[PDB]
Amino acid sequence: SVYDAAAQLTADVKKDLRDSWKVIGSDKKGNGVALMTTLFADNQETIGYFKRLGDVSQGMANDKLRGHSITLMYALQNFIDQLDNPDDLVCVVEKVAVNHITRKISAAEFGKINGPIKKVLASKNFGDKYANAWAKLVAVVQAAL
Amino acid sequence: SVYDAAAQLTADVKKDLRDSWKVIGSDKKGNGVALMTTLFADNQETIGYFKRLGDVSQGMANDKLRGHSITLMYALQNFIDQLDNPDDLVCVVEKVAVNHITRKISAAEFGKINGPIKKVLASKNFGDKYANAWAKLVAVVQAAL
Ligand code: HEM
Ligand code: HEM
Repeated sequence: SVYDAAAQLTADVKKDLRDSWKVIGSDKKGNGVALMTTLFADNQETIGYFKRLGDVSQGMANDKLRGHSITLMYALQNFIDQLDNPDDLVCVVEKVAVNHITRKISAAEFGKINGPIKKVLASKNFGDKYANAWAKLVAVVQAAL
Repeated sequence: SVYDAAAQLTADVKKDLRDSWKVIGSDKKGNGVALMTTLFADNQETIGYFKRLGDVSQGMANDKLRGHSITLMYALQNFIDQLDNPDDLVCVVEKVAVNHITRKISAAEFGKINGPIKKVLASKNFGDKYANAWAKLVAVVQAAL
């Protein structure tokens, strides 16, 4: 299942992920927090999963939130670095999914991160072409949930 | 406290962490697994915490262990990248600590990673000078458990 979703990561899709990531991933703190704040803004309900973070409206100034956002970017950094070896990409995606399964986060719920990503990509001038590429990466994780 | 431990990361200590990581962090999969396998060999008692990984003796062949080992290396990557800003290094360390606290991993238990790190370092021509620099870093996390 996860392997089949990985099959969707074609040569062109991978090229767009590595290219857009060369920019998005150059500022993990900034872009990471931008992602989380956009998620909470567009889907206020997802906040119910982050009670441990406290006052998330403080954004960047919130140490717990900032700490979480930076760590999230390194998960994506991990996935991007494993794009050329489906075997490693899968074992890594399944590792990440473990804790989200325990948190009772469905695939549909996880998919809500697509909007935030699309917006963050556009702030850097990356059109739908890149947005679709990333939706395919998120789909690999969703296949594991 | 974690804040006083982070202050222990002096100029030369940070330089030694960067120089050694430049080599170690080159092969995250290889060194990551060597690290986990050495831990299980020198401290069989810690194996009980990794029941989910299955037969840990399979090493590289065990997909779960490989997924875990790689991800671990990205956590170290994260720490290294935050050495410039103590504030960010702290929120990132406390973040990682959370799940370990939930697993009831004590500071003393966590410190057992120092042995494996020293060995991997030596296998790459990095002696006591660097092993101690990493022990300092590890202590930062120990101060948050
Ligand atoms: C691009 C997608 C995402 C990535 C790469 C990602 C990555 C991570 C990582 C690496 C962690 C830290 C390790 C762990 O505890 O599992 C984490 C924590 C967490 N994630 Fe995800 N995540 C993503 C999306 C989401 C979404 C959409 C939700 C829920 C709406 C979610 C909820 C959580 C929660 C509740 C935590 C714990 C936060 C805390 O209390 O510190 N994640 N995630
Ligand atoms: C360099 C030292 C270490 C670092 C940076 C580190 C980092 C991590 C990371 C990033 C994860 C994945 C995310 C999560 O589930 O929280 C993890 C999982 C875990 N860590 Fe640590 N860890 C280290 C040492 C240890 C030690 C010494 C133990 C045990 C004595 C330990 C026990 C665990 C366990 C049981 C898991 C869950 C594995 C699973 O079920 O997949 N860790 N660690």
